[PDB]
This record gives sequence, structure tokens and C-alpha cells, in this order.
Amino acid sequence: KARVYPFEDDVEVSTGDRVAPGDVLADGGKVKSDVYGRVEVDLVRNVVRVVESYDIDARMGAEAIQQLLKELDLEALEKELLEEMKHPSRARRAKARKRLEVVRAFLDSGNRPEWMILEAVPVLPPDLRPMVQVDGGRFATSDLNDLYRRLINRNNRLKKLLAQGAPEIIIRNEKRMLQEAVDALLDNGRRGAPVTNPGSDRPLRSLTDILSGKQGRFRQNLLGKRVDYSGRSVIVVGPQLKLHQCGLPKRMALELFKPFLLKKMEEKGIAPNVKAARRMLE
Amino acid sequence: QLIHKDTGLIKEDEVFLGHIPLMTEDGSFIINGADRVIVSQIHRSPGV
Amino acid sequence: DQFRVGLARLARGVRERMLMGSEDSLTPAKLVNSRPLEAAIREFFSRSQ
Amino acid sequence: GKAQFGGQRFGEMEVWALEAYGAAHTLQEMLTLKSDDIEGRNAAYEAIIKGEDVPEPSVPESFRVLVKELQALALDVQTLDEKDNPVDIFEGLASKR
Amino acid sequence: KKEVRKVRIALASPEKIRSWSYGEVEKPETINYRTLKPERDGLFDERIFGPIKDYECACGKYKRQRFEGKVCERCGVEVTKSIVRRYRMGHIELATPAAHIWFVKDVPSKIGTLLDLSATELEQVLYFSKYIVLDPKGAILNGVPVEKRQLLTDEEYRELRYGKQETYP
Amino acid sequence: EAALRDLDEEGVVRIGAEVKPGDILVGRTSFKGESEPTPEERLLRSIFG
Amino acid sequence: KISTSDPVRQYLHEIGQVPLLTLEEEVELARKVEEGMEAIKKLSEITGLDPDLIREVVRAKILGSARVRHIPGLKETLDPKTVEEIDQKLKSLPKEHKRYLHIAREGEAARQHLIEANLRLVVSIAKKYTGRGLSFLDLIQEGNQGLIRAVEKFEYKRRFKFSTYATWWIRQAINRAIADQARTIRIPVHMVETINKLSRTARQLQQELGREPTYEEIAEAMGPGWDAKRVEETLKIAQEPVSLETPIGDEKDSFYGDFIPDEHLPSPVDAATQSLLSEELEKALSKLSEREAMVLKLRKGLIDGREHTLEEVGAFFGVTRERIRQIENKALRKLKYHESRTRKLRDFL
Ligand SMILES: [Zn+2]
Repeated sequence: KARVYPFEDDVEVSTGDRVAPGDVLADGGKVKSDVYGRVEVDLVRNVVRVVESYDIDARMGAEAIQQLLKELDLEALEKELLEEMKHPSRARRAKARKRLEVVRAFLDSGNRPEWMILEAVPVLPPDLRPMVQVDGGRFATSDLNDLYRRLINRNNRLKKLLAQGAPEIIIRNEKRMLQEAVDALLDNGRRGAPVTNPGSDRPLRSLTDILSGKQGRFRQNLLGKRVDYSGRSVIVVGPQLKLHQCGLPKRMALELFKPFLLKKMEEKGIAPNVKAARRMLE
Repeated sequence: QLIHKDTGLIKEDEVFLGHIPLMTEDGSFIINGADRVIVSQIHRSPGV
Repeated sequence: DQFRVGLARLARGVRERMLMGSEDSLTPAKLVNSRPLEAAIREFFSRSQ
Repeated sequence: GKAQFGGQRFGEMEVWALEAYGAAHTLQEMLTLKSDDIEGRNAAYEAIIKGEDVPEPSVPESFRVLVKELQALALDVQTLDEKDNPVDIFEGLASKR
Repeated sequence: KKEVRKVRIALASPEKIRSWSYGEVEKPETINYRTLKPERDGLFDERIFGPIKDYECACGKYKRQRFEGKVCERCGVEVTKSIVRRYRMGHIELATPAAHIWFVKDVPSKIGTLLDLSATELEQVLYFSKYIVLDPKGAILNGVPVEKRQLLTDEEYRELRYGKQETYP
Repeated sequence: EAALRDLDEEGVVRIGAEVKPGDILVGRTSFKGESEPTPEERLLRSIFG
Repeated sequence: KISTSDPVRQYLHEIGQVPLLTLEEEVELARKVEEGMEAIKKLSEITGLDPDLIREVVRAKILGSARVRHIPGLKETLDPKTVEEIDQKLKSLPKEHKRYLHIAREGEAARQHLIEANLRLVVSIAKKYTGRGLSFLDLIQEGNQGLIRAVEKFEYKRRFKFSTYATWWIRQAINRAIADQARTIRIPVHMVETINKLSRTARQLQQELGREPTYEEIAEAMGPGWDAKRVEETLKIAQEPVSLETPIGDEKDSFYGDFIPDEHLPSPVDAATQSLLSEELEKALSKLSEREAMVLKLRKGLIDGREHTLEEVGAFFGVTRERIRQIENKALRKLKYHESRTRKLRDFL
């Protein structure tokens, strides 16, 4: 489906452009083409095939979506949906409000929809996802790095490809994969689940996972901390004790107050300085 | 015993690659120096 | 039963050998490997519930 | 450690109990100084050593850490005051450039 | 020296994001194994996250606390408590935009629940992988001129890009 | 040295010894801070050999 | 269907691909590419502009506009402005030259086709490089790029099948990336070689030897420069490694990490000690030879390298090493023994 436009005398454009009818085409202007499409260059009969393909923009993935978010005035839709609020008594009025509150929150508490999309992926400080040596020549880490890795890999690969003006397919496809890696990191399992490529097909503890440790319904979460001046032992009854008192193994007591104690020591001839008492009790 | 279509009956009568634990005179086991025990567990007998 | 798993896990191994196995350069234990079964049982006891 | 003891698992159940009484500080220091607030403890120790009073509780790594996790999840978490003005919990090592 | 009274939670401006990053990870490289070294421009490139040794650069050209916070004109690593390594954040710059799932698999899928898009059908279909929607313009048609933004398929897409062709052996 | 009274058997402590929390069942030595002596410590150390 | 979590199949619609690349076709396309580049060369030259630059252009246009990188690395190339500028230029060039244009044009377009048509050849290969340790996908895509290269680097002029040709490149890009991204830790290739080389042998040994041969055995077995403890270090180095998030024997709520302690940071004890240390130190320091007490400290105590005498001479920007020796002496000496009175740092060691 293309319009054969044979030419002769003057020249045209370059086999790939969108034309409909464009300012000029060929032969010193003796040629234009009210009809749309993209240029194809024949070099024999100085003829030109112009398949019709007006320039439309239909992108995939985020980019696309992202655009939309930007290209959107809330102040608008706001009062817009506001006009479905009661008018269609019960049917379309339901959805309306639903969709509407969102906005209000966005609209109100200053933010920007576009934000929900990504191109700037944060990274935890190292010592929070450390890499440490352990046993006779081996170390350990957090899955993140891994997650993180694969991700980077993908993105950088991607770059080249574009830099390679490659078939938008593999490209798209690539992006596709990338996106995956993306979420894969944020919250693993929310769609298909990746595991240590090798060994235990156990999933990798992702952000969310790690976070709320939701893989337990945040009902059994590992809630609790360890105290410093704590201690434990078995109990016995002290008939001697007076209500507000309680027996305490010196030995145990000792540790719990070491510092204070130390000080006192020093505070008394018996102990010249600190490290003294310190070792002095070791 | 591995044979061949040519009735090639070559029989390497040996393969001790794997060894398995033994049960003590009393009935327990020695795993990596640790006295280990195995608990006989129950289930739903196979039938209709 | 545990003996069987790593056992069956060896046959899997041995069957993957008929593929690139020579006419008769396969006979004995060139088709062999305990590790899989070795682990199974080993893994078993040692790390059994 | 081996020749060194561990700390008591202070949990919600105990938090709850404490709360009930109203010993704000304790619960704080309890979880901060006595546990997750780094700089604190040392400063704490020393203080005690010199026979001094106790400094105040900052943010528990647990939480800071948390913030990061969030951020790592592409999520700004902002500590603010009355005037609704952001506050750095990392006091610097967060502010860049 | 003072106290707080209000905590906030807002999305992150890529700007804000970038407003945090003490650098950008460009390299996967974890640590060099021969010496266990935070691979340069890698995930531990302390040039980004900081000294691994409080108050001290890489090449060591700088050490003592007597260099408060003076960057290295060589290893390009600052001088301060290595502790900051568990606090500073770096980023990655995405060649292409990627969606934050928590606004998709969470229903209403905020974003879609914001574009009259099927919290799945619509949203998913497109973004994730296979199908495309008409971004801004669509004059050409198949009977129906355009969809300000409605969905469309590949063959659909191409049957417009390449118009219509056919090979005959 | 009084802390070596019993663990004198060229590395190990001599059998049949009344040990108490804190004594040395066995003597071991390695290298810390990636075997880098503190400059702070440096000085101190020099002052006594 | 829904959570049709099988990118695989999708990409696998490569059957919708028309691999109908008969020899005659492949051929044709081939030359059409080389020529396309040769052209670019003329161009750049016949223009004084960079070649890569050119083709970069040639692409975009052929690559349609619905594909233009909204962020050409964020403004690198003015995708919407500096672009046409070139076009009208080239277009505004004589036929003889301008002809080369549509050549490269077709040239690139042709390329595209060629690529795709063999995207399956790709896959048919990745299959063999499975398990080695990398997402089939990643595998595919990598071989995919190795392919493109193969394309680039390819002289059709020498009559012979592309399949069999490129097939090579693919492999490389693959292994290439395998050695690269495989591990959690960056390690040399030659490293890899040997590593596998090892493991492999292990079998050929364990089997025969009936037992698990060790260093010695293998070190020997291995070859030219193989020491037991060498072997040793390798294995150690060839390890996976380990997750901190690994659940512990508790099998309930314990994780490796819950046990790894920190040593880089001083316990309030030490912290205090050092601060406490830093104290009396200078306490003594001050009441002493001003510039000469500071000397040693000013050197390593402030930066690095105390007693760099042959330096500290000009580091004092004056006196010679000869005298330095002396100073130290009395300095330290005079101190300690004086501090034998006022006992402070005496409680350290
Ligand atoms: Zn430096």
C-alpha cells in the first residue's frame, strides 16, 4: 500500500521521512504529496514508493505511562469527575469518587504522579548490605547486591543497544527484562519469582521482604531488641527479703554495674585508674 | 553388568564409591563424632 | 527411601551418559558418581529433621 | 561472644508493659542507648565512667536503617518539625555535595 | 541540639533521589578478590560511600583526623568516619523509566486507578511487555480515526508503520 | 606471667589444672587491624620498647 | 495466561519471524550492508564529519521517530534539532554523493532485517549454554549482541553461510559474559579457565582413584605449576559464597546475620579508652620542647611517618638527620623517666 511517485529532473528527500504532503518532495518542487506515510527510495526509474504511515506515537512500558502522568492537569479531572459524583445517581458515580479521592490527596498534599515511575534507582549504604569474609577463604552478603547487580547489568547493556540503534524489539524486550529486574529488586515475588540462580531455589530476600519481613504476615515479625545491662538467672524465694527488696547474685550484679563500680574503685585508693580495675576484675 | 548388542558381557564387579553409617551395639549412630538418633515417625498407612 | 532419591538421582546421571557415550568406552564406572547419592543419605542423617 | 554474654530480647510484650506504666525515658534508652543507638552507648559508657549523667537518645540504627530501606525502595521519608521543615537524622553524612 | 515533632512520607523526586546519591553506581563489580577491594565505580567504591577506615582515604595519601573532611585529589575519596558507609546512598541512572510496583500490584493500582486503566488488563498488558497505546497523535485509521490514548497491538502498530506489504514466492 | 603458671606446656595448659573463668585453656596469636599497629599506640609502645 | 511469567515463550514468537532467509536473500542483504558502510565513509569524508556520527544519524531516521531515545543519554545528541540540520545538508548534496545516502539508508534498514531473521539461530545456541549460571534471557540477549558484532565483522565477499559464521561470535559474547556476570565477585577469565579445569579433573580423579584425590594428587595431576596449598587457595577462592539472610538451625527466625558481630567500631569501652588516651598524651606533650616535641607527632601523629629522619630534616625545613637522632633520644628519654613521677600512661600496655 504505497503511492508510486516517479520523478526525473530535480531531486527529493531521503527514503524514510514522513510526508503528507510535506513542504517539498522532488523535482525542484514539482512534487509534494498531500498523502501521508514514509519515504522509500528507488534508484532506477527515479521513482519513489511512499507507503502510508502518518507519524503516530505509540510507546510501551514506563516511558509511555510516564508521559501520561506528566501530561495531566489534576485541577481539571478534579472538577471533571466531580461532575459524575451524583449525576449518575449510583452507577458511574461509584467509580467516580473512587478515582477522585486519589487526586485530592495528590492534588492536595503536593506531589506529582510522574514520581511513581523510575529512572533514578536508589541504593542502600554498603554497611547495610555488607560483604564480609567468613570461613577459610569465603565471605557472605545480602541478596540485594545480587538483585542490584543483575539490574545494573541489564541497564548498562541496554544503553549500548540504544547506542547501537538496535531493533526496538530486542530493545523493548530488553527494557521488558530490565523492568522485571526493577520490581524484582523492590519487592520480589509480586509477579513471578527469581531465586539464587544456583542452588537453593529459594527466593532472594527483596527490599519489601527484608523490610517489613512481610513473609510472616507482619503478625509474627521478629519484634524485639537486646539490652546492654541485662541478665538472667533462675529464681528462688526470699522470705528474708522485704517487699521492695530482691536477692541478687553478687557475681551477676557485678557485671551489670561494672562501669559505675569501676568508677567507685578508682574513687577509692584501692583503684588507681580505670583500665586497672578493668583488668583488675577480668 | 553392562552388555553390548554384540552380546558384549563385560562385568566390572566393583563400585564402592559410597559408604553408609552403621548402627551401634545399643542402636544409635555416630555422625561426625556426634551421637545421633533417628526417630521412627508415623503416618497414614497406604490403602483405601 | 532416602537411599532411593539420591539413588534415582544417580540413574539420572547414568542416563545422561548414554548420550555422548562411546561404542564401548563406557562399560564400568566411567558411568559413575556417588556424590549425588552420597549427599542424599549423608545430607539425610546429618541434616535430617 | 564466647567469653561475652548477649543481651535480653526486649520485645513488644515488654514494651507494652513498660508503656502501661509510663516510663517514657526507660523505654527510650531501653531501646536506644541500651540497644540500637550507636554513638549513644559509647558516649553513655564514658559518661557513666566519668561518673557523669546520661546524654539523650538519638535515632536507633533500626529506624535509620529503615528509612534507607524505604529510600532504597524509591521512597522519600522525611522527618519534620512543627514548622514542617525537614530534619537530618544522620546529621550530615546524609547531606551531600 | 533540639527536638522534632512531625514525620513525613512523600514519594521521591528523581531530583530528590539524585539529591541524596553521593554518586552513581555504574559498575556491577563488587569487590576485587585478589585484595578484596571495593571495585572502582562498583557497588562498594568507597569513593561513593566513603572511607572504610574512619578518617582515611584510599591510596592512604590522607589519614589522621587532622584532615577534617578534605577530599582526596587522588583516590577521590573523602576523609571521615567510615561509619558513614552505612548511611550514604548512591544511585543508578535508568537508561529507561521503570515503574515502581507498589503502584501497580497494589489495588486500586494507584496509577491505573488514575488513568481509567484496568488495574491489570490495561496497565500490565502495556507496560510490562507486549502492548502499546497511542501516545499523542493518531490521524490515520482503519475506520476509526484515533484513540486520544486508547490501546493498540503490535501487528496493529506495524500495519500502520509499514502500511501494508506482501511477498510472493 | 602469673597468668601462665599452668598453661606452660608449649602452647597448651598442663592437664589437671584448677581453671577459673578468664584463664587460658589455650594460647593463640594472630594479627589485627590487618596487622597495622595504631600510630597512637605506636608512640606509646615505643616508650617502653 | 495471566501471570504468564514466561518471557521465554513471548520472545519465542520468533516463529512469527520469517527465517525465510534463503541463500539468495541473505546474500543480497549482505552486500547491501557493506556498501551502506563504505558509503558512510565517503560521506563523512565528503563532509569532514565523523562517520559514526553519520550512521548514528542514518539510524534514528530509519529507526523511526516513535523510537527516538527521549533521553539520548540526556541531550547528548539534539535528537530533534541538530539532526535535520544534517539531513537537509546531505540531501542538499549532489546526486553522485547524495546517492550514497539512500545506500547507507537501505544499508542500515537491511541490517535490521538480517539481524532478526537469525534471532532464532541465536536461541538455538543459548540452549546449550544453560545452567552454567545465568538467566536464559540474559544468555540470549548476550549472544544476541555477539551476533550483531558478527554481523559488523563480516565479509560476505568470501562466499559462505552466515549461520555457521556468526554462530562463532555468539558463543564468544556468551562465554564472555558468563565469565563476567557469572560470579558475585569480579574475577579474571584465565582464572575461570583453570577453575573449571580443576573441578573437571576432580571427577576424572575421584572416579579412577575411587576416593576423593587431594591437593597432592591433583596438584600433580594438574600440571606445570601445581602445588597442593595452591590447589587449596583456589577452591577457597572459587567459592559461591553465602547469604547473610540464611535461616539458622532454629529454622524459625534466626539468620546468619543475627550472629555476625561488628569489630570496626570500638565498644564504648575502647572509644572511651582512646578519647581517654588522647588526653594525658598531649597532657605531657605540651609542657615540652615546643617545635621539637611536636616534631614526631606533627609527622605521624598528625599525618604519617614519624622518624622519617632524612625527610624530617627538611620536614623541619632545617636541621639535619644527624641532630635528629639526638633530639628523639632526650625527647622520649627525658619524658618517660619524668613520667616515672607523674604516672599516667603508665597504666596502659
Ligand atoms: Zn588518597
